[PDB]
Amino acid sequence: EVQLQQSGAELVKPGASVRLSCSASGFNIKDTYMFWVKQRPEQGLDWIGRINPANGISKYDPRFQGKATLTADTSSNTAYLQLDNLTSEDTAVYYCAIEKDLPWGQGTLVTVSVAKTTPPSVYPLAPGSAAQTNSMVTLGCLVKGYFPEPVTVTWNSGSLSSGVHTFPAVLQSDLYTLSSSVTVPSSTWPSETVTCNVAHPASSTKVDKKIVPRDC
Amino acid sequence: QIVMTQTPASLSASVGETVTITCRASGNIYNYLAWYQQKQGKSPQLLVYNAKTLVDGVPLRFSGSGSGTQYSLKINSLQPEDFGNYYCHHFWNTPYTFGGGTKLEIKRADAAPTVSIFPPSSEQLTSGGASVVCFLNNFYPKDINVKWKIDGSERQNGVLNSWTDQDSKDSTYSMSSTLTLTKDEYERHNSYTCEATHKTSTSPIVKSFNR
Repeated sequence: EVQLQQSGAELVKPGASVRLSCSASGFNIKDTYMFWVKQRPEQGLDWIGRINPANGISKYDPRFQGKATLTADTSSNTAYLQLDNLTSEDTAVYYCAIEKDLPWGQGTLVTVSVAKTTPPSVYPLAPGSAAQTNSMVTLGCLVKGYFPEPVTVTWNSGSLSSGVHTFPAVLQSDLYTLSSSVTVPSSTWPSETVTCNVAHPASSTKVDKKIVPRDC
Repeated sequence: QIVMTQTPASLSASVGETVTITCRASGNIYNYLAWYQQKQGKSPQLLVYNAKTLVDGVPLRFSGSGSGTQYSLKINSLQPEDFGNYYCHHFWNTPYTFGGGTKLEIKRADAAPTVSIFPPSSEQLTSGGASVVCFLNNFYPKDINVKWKIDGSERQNGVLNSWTDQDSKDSTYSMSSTLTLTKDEYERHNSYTCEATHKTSTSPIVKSFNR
């Protein structure tokens, strides 16, 4: 197929520099104009600058002139973006795109912080033995104490789709906390096995916790 | 450069309605404009380029127009999956700037929060922490208030609240409230109460466990 693949998430001390990569599969970079878009968390889209990889000439927005540098090499067909003297103000998702009819890249997350990586701790949320002999039951999972972003929660290995809500993470002393709920009918629980599965890539940690009834 | 000025900032409309999002370029851009929809957590999707050309694979309900400095997105017969942000982007000259956006929520009939509360996991109690959680799933509108009444007494210390975005099919919301105490304190109190007050009933939804 034809699509841009951007690089992985980054964790950097401030003042540090990064070099993000955007690959063109099934089409040639040299025939298009490529641009990069920045997006602060919860905020909107800022254009960083565009580039025509052929002649190597790039046009920036003055706000990024001394922070960003777009460079394109037609050989490996990869476009790049280098950020300098990182600061909290640069922690955001970066997008790669072509000036034509093609979907942009999935974007890259760059988290600038002194905080070291820390795997989450997932605690399973089982109810306190109350009348659960009613149509549908609501199970829960509370993932907390991890940094940086993002974690992933799925239910019963992605098979349980309908009824799940993973609420957005939130900082605390530089640590996140997130949680996910699922509504399985009363019958399936626990006549079947419902389990909360969470993957935090930044620490090569995955954790499975079996939602099981509370005792005595 | 040419500054895109977008309006309105926040918008609420129902299924079946016709909406219009307008973008006004400071300077003339001779139809060098494009519209996007950014759904939470996904890359901005292009809807229409060169002011009026609709992209292939995008519904006929999305009509684009404008001339000179005025341009506007038009959504005839709104559908539930139309919620998100819409950015009008210019590219007449450099720098190609983006408009401030439009948070488009979907008007739907009111619905009450179906709530549930969970005591702290056996596992957590040993770490020296206790998190009492409560999920108020599926309500509309978003305004809603829950108060943690510990032993019949209100506590507002160490409570984390989070909310999701409008569902794709039904347009509702969900919220998760978390009161985090130290193992010690959790052990010296009995009833824990997550009480929620919505706009669909006058008598507050209460869910609590005694421990």
